[PDB]
Amino acid sequence: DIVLTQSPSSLAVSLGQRATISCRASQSVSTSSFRYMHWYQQKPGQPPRLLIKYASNLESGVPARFSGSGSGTDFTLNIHPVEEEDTATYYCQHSWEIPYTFGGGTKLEIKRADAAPTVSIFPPSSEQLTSGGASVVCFLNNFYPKDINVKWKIDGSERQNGVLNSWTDQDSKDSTYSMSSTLTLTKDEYERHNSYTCEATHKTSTSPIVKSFNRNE
Amino acid sequence: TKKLHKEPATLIKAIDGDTVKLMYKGQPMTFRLLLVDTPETKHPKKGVEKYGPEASAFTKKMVENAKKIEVEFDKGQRTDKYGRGLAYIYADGKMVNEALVRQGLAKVAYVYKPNNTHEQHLRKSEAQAKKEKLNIWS
Amino acid sequence: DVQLQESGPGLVKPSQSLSLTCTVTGYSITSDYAWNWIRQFPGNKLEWMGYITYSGTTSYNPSLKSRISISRDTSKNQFFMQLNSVTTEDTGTFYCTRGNGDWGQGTTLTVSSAKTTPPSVYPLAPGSAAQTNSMVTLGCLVKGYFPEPVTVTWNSGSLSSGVHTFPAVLQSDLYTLSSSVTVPSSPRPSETVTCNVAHPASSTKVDKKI
Repeated sequence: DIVLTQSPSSLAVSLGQRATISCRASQSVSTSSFRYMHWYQQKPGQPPRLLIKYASNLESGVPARFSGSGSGTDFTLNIHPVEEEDTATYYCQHSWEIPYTFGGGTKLEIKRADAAPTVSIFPPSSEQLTSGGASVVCFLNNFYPKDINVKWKIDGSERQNGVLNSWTDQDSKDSTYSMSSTLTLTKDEYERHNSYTCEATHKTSTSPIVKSFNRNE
Repeated sequence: TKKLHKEPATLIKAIDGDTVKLMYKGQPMTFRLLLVDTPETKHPKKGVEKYGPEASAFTKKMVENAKKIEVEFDKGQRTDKYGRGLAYIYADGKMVNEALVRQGLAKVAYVYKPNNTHEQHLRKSEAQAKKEKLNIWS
Repeated sequence: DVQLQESGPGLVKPSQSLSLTCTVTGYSITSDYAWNWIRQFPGNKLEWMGYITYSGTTSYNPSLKSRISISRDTSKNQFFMQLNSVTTEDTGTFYCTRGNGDWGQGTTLTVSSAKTTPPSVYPLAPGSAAQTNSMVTLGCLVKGYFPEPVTVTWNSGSLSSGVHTFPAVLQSDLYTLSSSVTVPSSPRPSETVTCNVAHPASSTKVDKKI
């Protein structure tokens, strides 16, 4: 029962540069038509897709930038002229014997010139407030280094009782990230306050980006 | 029903593409992969056709690497002519005959009767392998 | 050509069977579309389940064999899979795959204290209409449901740009999600924009206009 180990678990490569993903086999899987390892790609939300058929051997339709190599136990997937859509997690599989063991997974991140978030603040809709709850939302769209933290200011006072952060997958066309930031309060706490602030802190910015609004009935 | 059933057969040695020496229920027996036309690596004539070695490298590993080998009777005659039992070799549920006929490593062949049970199957894989430009068809 | 349609989502109590599926366009199943079942725990874990061929017999991965099965309704072009005695250690998506190409979009199964919960869908329009710059950023929040997933599209899908649906976070035994749409400042508000949220697990479908 061969255990496959591919690394590193994360691969971040400057858009347009080479990317070599390794996949090591416990036992050896070769012969005289074999090099019984194939490669899959998996975009988020989607099922894996076949890339290479027998270590080498590009599948049909797959671009020519993908290239598998490897003999014995060291097999590698190469995607040299790396591009935006090459954001995915690429797996290796062996069919030298059942059980067909899959790979541990290797996440591929593409880096680029620093983008910067476009902040948007959203007060609680009347409907929600009707049900006693109040969720003030802050979207931070299209920024690059996924390193961005956001603080919450309730009338100047920082609040952390309710922050629900979530990050989108690395984008397939412009390779940026986005994040939703929700602060949940009670209709009571909420009505008590007036100036709600969301100030994004991210690499690209000497100070925090910030947006706010004055609560109203 | 009353069609067929496989019987386990333990490996002994892979000879050539369509030729597998398998320890069958009791005494050792040679068997010929049924319906395929896989090139040779032996023959005092012809020699070592392209895909010859390869085609064999497929068969040797499929069976040598299998956990449970079942063999299958064809409604013709287990006795071939060279003795060599004629059969449908499976490796862990897979048909070794089709695999080779699908990776372009033996074209459909030697159509006779009443053997044909797997005829329009090796036929469909080969076509596919034909639509593709695989190994033997390139 | 070649397509793999599977059964939808399913919340199930720990211990009460269900059957996934894979109807298969681009063929009929006989000469084979040899299935090869795969499991994927939430996170990142492709585990090979086992297979089934044209011959009929199957072959289940040593690991977890019995209590999991694979059937064949060919005339009704389908192969199925059952997970008897379901356990919490069974939540993940299951993909059928053909033994030479294509994968299916997968079936998600979950297994908890049970109890399905529809999301509260609340529209989120710019806190003060003011805009007047090339484009607007609208949104709608999908708060507190269980289990997954939700499927929020905009104007039935007509709008697929500036569309960010942010992942759900397990907020207190209940999920919550968000989606933003950056439609030209020109359309809104004159032009209607409607965030459509469907939540399979509960027959819930709700539409809110910003």
